[PDB]
Amino acid sequence: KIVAYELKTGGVLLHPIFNPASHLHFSIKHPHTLSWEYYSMFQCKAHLVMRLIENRISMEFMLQVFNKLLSLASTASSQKFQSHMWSQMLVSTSGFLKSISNVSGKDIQPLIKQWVDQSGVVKFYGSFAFNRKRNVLELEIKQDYTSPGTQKYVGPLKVTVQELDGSFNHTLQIEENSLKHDIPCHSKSRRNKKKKIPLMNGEEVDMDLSAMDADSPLLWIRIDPDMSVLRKVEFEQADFMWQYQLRYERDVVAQQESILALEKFPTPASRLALTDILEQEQCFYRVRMSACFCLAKIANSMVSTWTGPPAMKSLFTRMFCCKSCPNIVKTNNFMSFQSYFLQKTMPVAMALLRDVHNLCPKEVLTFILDLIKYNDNRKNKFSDNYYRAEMID
Amino acid sequence: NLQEFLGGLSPGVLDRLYGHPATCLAVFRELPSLAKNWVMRMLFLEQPLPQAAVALWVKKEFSKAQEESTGLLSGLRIWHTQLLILNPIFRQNLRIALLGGVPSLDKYAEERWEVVLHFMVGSPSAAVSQDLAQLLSQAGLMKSTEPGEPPCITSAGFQFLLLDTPAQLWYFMLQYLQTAQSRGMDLVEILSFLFQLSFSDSLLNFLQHLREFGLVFQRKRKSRRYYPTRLAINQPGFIVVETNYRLYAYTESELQIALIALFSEMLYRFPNMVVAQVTRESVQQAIASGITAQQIIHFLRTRAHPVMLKQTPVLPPTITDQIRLWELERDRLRFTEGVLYNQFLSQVDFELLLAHARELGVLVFENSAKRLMVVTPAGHSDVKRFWKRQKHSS
Repeated sequence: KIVAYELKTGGVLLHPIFNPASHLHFSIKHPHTLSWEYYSMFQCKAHLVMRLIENRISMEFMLQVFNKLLSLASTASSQKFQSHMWSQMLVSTSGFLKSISNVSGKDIQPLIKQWVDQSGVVKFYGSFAFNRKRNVLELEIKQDYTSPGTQKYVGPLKVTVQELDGSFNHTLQIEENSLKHDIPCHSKSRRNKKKKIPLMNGEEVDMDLSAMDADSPLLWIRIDPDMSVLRKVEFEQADFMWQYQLRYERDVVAQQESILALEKFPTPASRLALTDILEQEQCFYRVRMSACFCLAKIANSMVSTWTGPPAMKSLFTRMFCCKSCPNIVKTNNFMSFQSYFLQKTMPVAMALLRDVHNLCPKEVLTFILDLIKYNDNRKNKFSDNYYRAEMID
Repeated sequence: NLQEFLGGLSPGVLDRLYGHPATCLAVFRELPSLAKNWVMRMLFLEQPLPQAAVALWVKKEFSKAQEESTGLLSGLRIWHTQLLILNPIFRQNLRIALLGGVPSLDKYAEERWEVVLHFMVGSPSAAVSQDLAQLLSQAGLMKSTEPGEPPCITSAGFQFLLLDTPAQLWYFMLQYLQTAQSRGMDLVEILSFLFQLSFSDSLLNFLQHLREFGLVFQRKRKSRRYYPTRLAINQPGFIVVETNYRLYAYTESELQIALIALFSEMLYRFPNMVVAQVTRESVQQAIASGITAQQIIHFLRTRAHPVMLKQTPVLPPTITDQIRLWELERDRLRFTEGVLYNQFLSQVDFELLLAHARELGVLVFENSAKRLMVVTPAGHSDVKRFWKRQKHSS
């Protein structure tokens, strides 16, 4: 939301100094002259910058800062002196930074100078190349700092590389003149023997390594995984790396960004990846709800190649319909709250299917109308208004 | 073949090459079967005729002969559709060609070719001729790299050596013509003389080279008249092969003994016989030098003593199979120049890039499973631009 708004119009400036922001058509000196979208993005950027301050100075020290502010205010709140002490209930920026420096011993003045006083987000364009001879991974990260909403980042940058030997984090120093970052790569001895490949968490899984390159061990790369800067990343992986990142990652933002990047690769391996995500309980439900729409877009792009039925129809009849009647939907029992959301989002994406004539097929429209006719809600303890409203959608 | 040589020519050189004296007859004799008949038919016609007649003028059976003859003579451009009348110049020359307008020599040719082959091989005693040496060096079968030291023999040299005399001489003359064009000698004038044989400064030099090769011999202190030898127009065996890789060759000329020693170990040399052994060492030595088992087998078969001709096959299966297996035992490294890309993103997009390097001729190896295309540095400035254009198209 904030990178869309700041690249759209100028930027949000937390803590201006009194104009400080002249790129935008109102004055930021008073709350009653702000646009309402600017007020909403102001609150949004403020809580993300506080998450960044928690990233630099750990969460227990952050809660100690907040407790110190509240305790000064509550010793202030019981005095009777007319504001000799009632102004300890008012916080400022300098007092907040001083309380942070009191509890931690680190000051955050570079982070405050970059993300508060400066009003911009950063844009990262990354592309890699694997050097087989020296066994290194040559990243190439360049910033677009000449757009109207952007600024230049010179700090450190975390990158997480999943190779066959596991998941390794690397810190890159991205100075102004930097372009190529050579990080080292590990072995490929988990392709010699079939062993399980260890993940970002402690677990390990069986991966189908037939799509991987023979010479490179690395399975996927993620630039800034923890969202530790206010950034927009445009990484150029290969399509099998996006499919491996969709399947076997233990991070929902990486599964979402792989869904978002698989729309450019309409190959049938990506259809298999999104269909395996859709069938998979123990995936987070908002990833499967995105995989519905991604599968609809991919299915629209590979018409005159699609083999069987329309997308997600057989999957809907496998998950939510009767075993004896495929075209009759099961009676509504909405007590699971994840297959309820997936059931009410799957025909909405299924209706975006189009034939070679650019008209929605009469197999999906008939399916949606049979979902509407055979709807029986006399048996669940929950209402049907959102599911029926999504059927109209 | 001569058909290949003449097919590899332009119309402008072809019509000029169709000289009055002989060319119209020498090229006629090339016509394998039927095109002779059609040439005779429409030798007397001044009016072109429709192609359908020629098409239907051969029965349904054996039509492939009709199409192949028509294609061959279309390549030779003997006629033109003109809408199939023959070329007027060829018609006139052919009408003028059709009722219009030694024992010591063969030995000389044999001896001259034998001494030429002796020089080709590392024979201490051989005929000396700087022009012949440089001609053989530039023919592609010899490389010197050091004028002071005598030139060595390249890999193609051994293969050329093991060929039979007819094909050997024919290929040598083909290379002679190809290098004649490079050195600037007119190709048509020299070529017409070869055709005239089977019935200027450049002419004198060419005849001198032919005499050095032994095809012709003036015999009169280099007079205008010449008496071509048998080889100019265009024998029993002596080797006996045992089942224990033993060769008994009734050879008196050192050339045959040298040729056998090229791929066999010599044991004894009698006045009218020589004993050699075909061992792994000798055979693999020849293979490394460049020969392949096919040349050795063909050489032994062609120089097969009459005693072993009765048995079928002439060459024992054990010897032939052993030679072939010995050659197979060796498989060898290669050399090329290339550059490789990576991170090709979409699959259907990588298939379009494969056709760019294949049409230009800079593609070496492709990989659709990993997306891995090797591009030679000679055309690197053209593939990258195409890739950039594709990226721009998105």
